[PDB]
Amino acid sequence: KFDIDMMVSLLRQENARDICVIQVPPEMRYTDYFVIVSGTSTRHLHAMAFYVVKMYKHLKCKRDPHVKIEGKDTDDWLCVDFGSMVIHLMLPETREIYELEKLWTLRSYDD
Amino acid sequence: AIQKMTRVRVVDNSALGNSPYHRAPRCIHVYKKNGVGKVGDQILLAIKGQKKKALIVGHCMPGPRMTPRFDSNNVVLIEDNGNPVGTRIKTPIPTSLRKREGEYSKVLAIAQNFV
Amino acid sequence: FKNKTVLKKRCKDCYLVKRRGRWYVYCKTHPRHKQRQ
Amino acid sequence: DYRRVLVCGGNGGAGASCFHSEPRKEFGGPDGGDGGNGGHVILRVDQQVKSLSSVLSRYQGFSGEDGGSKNCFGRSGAVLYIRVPVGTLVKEGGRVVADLSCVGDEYIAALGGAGGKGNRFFLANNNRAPVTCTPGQPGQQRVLHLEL
Amino acid sequence: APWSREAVLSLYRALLRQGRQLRYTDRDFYFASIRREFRKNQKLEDAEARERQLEKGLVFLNGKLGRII
Amino acid sequence: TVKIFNITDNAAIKPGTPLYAAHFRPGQYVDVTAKTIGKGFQGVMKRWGFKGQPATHGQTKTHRRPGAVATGDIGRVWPGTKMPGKMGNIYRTEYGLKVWRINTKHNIIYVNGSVPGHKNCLVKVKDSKLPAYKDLGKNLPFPTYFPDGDEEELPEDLYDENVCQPGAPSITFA
Amino acid sequence: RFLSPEFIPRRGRTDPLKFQIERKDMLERRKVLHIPEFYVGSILRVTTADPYASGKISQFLGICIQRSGRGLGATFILRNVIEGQGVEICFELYNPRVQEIQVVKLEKRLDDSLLYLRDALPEYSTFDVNMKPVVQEPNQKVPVNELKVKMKPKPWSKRWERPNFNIKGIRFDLCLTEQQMKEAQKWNQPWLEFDMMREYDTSKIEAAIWKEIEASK
RNA sequence: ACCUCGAUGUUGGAUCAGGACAUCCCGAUGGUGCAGCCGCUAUUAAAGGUUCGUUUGUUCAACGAUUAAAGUCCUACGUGAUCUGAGUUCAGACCGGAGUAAUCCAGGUCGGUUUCUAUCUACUUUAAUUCCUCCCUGUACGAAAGGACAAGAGAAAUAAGG
RNA sequence: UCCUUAAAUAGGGAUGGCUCCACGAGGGUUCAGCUG
Ligand SMILES: [Mg+2]
Ligand SMILES: [Mg+2]
Ligand SMILES: [Mg+2]
Ligand SMILES: [Mg+2]
Ligand SMILES: [Mg+2]
Ligand SMILES: [Mg+2]
Ligand SMILES: [Mg+2]
Ligand SMILES: [Mg+2]
Ligand SMILES: [Mg+2]
Ligand SMILES: [Mg+2]
Ligand SMILES: [Mg+2]
Ligand SMILES: [Mg+2]
Ligand SMILES: [Mg+2]
Ligand SMILES: [Mg+2]
Ligand SMILES: [Mg+2]
Ligand SMILES: [Mg+2]
Ligand SMILES: [Mg+2]
Ligand SMILES: [Zn+2]
Repeated sequence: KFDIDMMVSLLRQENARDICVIQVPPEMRYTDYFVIVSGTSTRHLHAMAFYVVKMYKHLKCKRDPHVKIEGKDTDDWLCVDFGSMVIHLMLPETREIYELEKLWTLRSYDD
Repeated sequence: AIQKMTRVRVVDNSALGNSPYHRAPRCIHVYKKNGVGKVGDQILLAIKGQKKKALIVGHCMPGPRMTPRFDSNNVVLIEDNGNPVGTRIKTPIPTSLRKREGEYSKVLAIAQNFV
Repeated sequence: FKNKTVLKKRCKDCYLVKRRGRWYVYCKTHPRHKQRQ
Repeated sequence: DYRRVLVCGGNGGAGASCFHSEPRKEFGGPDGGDGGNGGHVILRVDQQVKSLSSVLSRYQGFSGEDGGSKNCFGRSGAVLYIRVPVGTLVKEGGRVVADLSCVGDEYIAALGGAGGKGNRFFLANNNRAPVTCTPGQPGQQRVLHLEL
Repeated sequence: APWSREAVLSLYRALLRQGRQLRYTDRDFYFASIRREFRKNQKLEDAEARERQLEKGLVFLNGKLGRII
Repeated sequence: TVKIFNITDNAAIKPGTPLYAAHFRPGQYVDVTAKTIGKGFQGVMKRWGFKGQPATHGQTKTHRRPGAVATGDIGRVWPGTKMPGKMGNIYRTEYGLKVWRINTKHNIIYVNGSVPGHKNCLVKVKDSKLPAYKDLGKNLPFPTYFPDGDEEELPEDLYDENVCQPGAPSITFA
Repeated sequence: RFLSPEFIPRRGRTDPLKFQIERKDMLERRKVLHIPEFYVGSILRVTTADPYASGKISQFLGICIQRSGRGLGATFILRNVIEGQGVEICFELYNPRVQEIQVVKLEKRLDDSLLYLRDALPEYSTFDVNMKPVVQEPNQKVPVNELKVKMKPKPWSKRWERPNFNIKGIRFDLCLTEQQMKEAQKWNQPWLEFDMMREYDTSKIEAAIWKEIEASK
């Protein structure tokens, strides 16, 4: 299967400079897992995103529709939305300026 | 339906959206062959005498059943690459944005509420 | 091909052939020499 | 790693020298449109382009069209963009014009000549039937030394 | 200033405890994030912001609005 | 109404034989031809979607009129020029409509989308002629459906696979 | 006996067999989903499965501002304000992806259409998302809420003061002058309540529909 | 200066367009100073398509934003018995200039009536296109950068018909 | 050359010379609103 375990294994295999996972509660109508990962550079981000996407494509779930790769034109933030999990690849400055962690853990308790 | 010249509300944390100005933000162009913007369509916007792309995230015009109809034409400012200018979206964002063709993951990530 | 009212062989391998009603200069070595009347 | 190329900015179009006449106003006055400005030429950087191997010959900026009748102006020449690798030094014959390093860094290498004026441009209360037809000024033309 | 002097410290202890069993995320980054959150701000607030900060920290601890796995 | 269907000799049926909705099956594609709703003599704006002329800014007695009908050179009007006239009430065919369901009890066919003509109007229904559906007649009752055959009394409702049948547990996109 | 509006057909030349078939499907779906009795003005919480997510439900609470449509396509649009943003959703009753309809507060309003709540003050559309359901006695006429809302400045989505709308739930005296009311009376059309041929008698139709429903039971 | 001076202003715009191909886009090819992408050039192709705004009466033009593209033309510079009258054109008035004056002006400006009930001809119902995303595939190609073909699926949008 | 617009052939500003109080179906430009 293609699950968060496969996600984290692949990301650690390619050695993401930083990984974080959020368990999105069911009552929020987005997804199950919110993965946020930092990278060294835009080239690194593109490489790892392409790698994980190829792994998803080749692994399993033929009936599951294919998956976009969003943020290709931008250099500091890519994102891939899977059926039940969404990965946000970015750089340290983008991550610290968008503070997705506080947003997705403290839904209405931050600025 | 956001056309050219519609006055739109910037539902965003961005300084451009939240700063006072004598002219309300107006749609300058709808990035759609028919110049009619729905949820998920991009539009140029004249803010503070500046041209800025933005994303429609809700409008008064009724849509297909089961989808929300908002009281205002809400828009989110995005960069030319696609990164949202602001870092937070306060008002509810329709969930239908997810499956529409186009990049919306960044906006959904920034969104606080969904409807 | 290049359209010419007068056809001229350029190298040794440029050969004239009348095909589909008009003259052509074909060339295997230098396809740049292809000419059509 | 070194290249010399020739640019040629667009020459402005030439004005027109016509006169208008219509059924109830036989002497309708000067009717010559201005010529269009020549097209600028610009060098721009590309990370994709590695070197000056894919260079070419005289890059001729487009020339503005001539003025027409009915005071129709002439379309200004289109802007021609040349592309070069990142980190290209552009020189004239000794003079250094620009060190183009950043992605998309762009410099005007040859301006286009201002378009000529038609005879209606010279219309005035004093000058009621000008015939003067100023030609389009020429555009800067120069050789460029490119080195990485 | 805060709800109680020991409330914040117990909260930090509980966050670190809950990070002890952290599995999928980067443990070092998680600790760094907690340190930033509790150091860059919790020095010199006013007396009023302390209640909001500790409330949001407690909600984060609870994790019913999304927990770190 | 009597309508003529072109068939191969393989499919000839003795005159007098009844035909039933189950002659079609869900998932099949069908063509429906009928007389469109008759709108009578209609102006050019409604009949052909002409832009008409502005409401104000001086326009005198021309708001919905055809503009120029031709050029001055030909000195006539080309045949087939779009002009005001009777609209609707002509035979039109909708091609490639999916058959979503068949009520065998009442002989109802549920055809995707819209069909020409008004309610309670007779429509001629036939297997779709589109190339994509050229050879989908393998599994359909070839001559026709014969209830008298009684090979298997069909259910009251035949459903296509994707149809969310009423009475099924509420669909969850799990 | 509350016959849900969608069962009663709008008059027309459509064959009754079509309505029989549609009612059969509607009832056979109602056997799965309990569509409670509710009226325009009652607060409802609708739980629906989202296809955008993976088998995850979404809940929307709001005041039913309009009941429209007939047959299987019948809809009800209900309104609310979330973080100060007015949102309306038109829910299809028989959509297979509405998991539940809960009548949080069963009540009738002075009007059969509360579309003017768009122009009313935001307080009259605000409803707590987590409000708990109130209880009505088993044998009790549905309460009629005689609330008359206050409107915001005159530019409105519709000319609510006009007689053809027949709005009774707006405090017009507060926002409109006597001159404005008199002017709006120019569209009175008093004969329209007395033309007897315009009235649609549905007694027999309702009786037949009730027989069908009971037979389905 | 050949027809029309025995009631046809003209330019723009609107409406509706017919046509040419000397093709702007879409299609198929040859060459290339085309590795791939890209362009440049030429052959063939007229079935289809060929944007919205600010200033200006404007055709044009500049500018802004797009587009697959915003093609060059002819059609009484198509089309006012279909429309409009903004420029220009009639009677009013200024500015500037000429003139002794009357008056005048290829100039600048403010204002200024657009009739027609159709006899005849003609006519009044004659197999879509593009783009984007995805698969192929960040595969071919390429040192890299970059980045395909062909084939297929899904989304839209437009056009036509309902 | 500046302001005004995203874009501005428009608009506003850098005896004689000025000063426009009020008025105007005068001629231009504009915010906001309003609207088929
Ligand atoms: Mg500005
Ligand atoms: Mg109109
Ligand atoms: Mg009129
Ligand atoms: Mg309205
Ligand atoms: Mg002679
Ligand atoms: Mg005569
Ligand atoms: Mg040709
Ligand atoms: Mg001519
Ligand atoms: Mg005039
Ligand atoms: Mg005069
Ligand atoms: Mg004059
Ligand atoms: Mg005038
Ligand atoms: Mg006047
Ligand atoms: Mg007329
Ligand atoms: Mg007539
Ligand atoms: Mg204007
Ligand atoms: Mg007076
Ligand atoms: Zn040769």
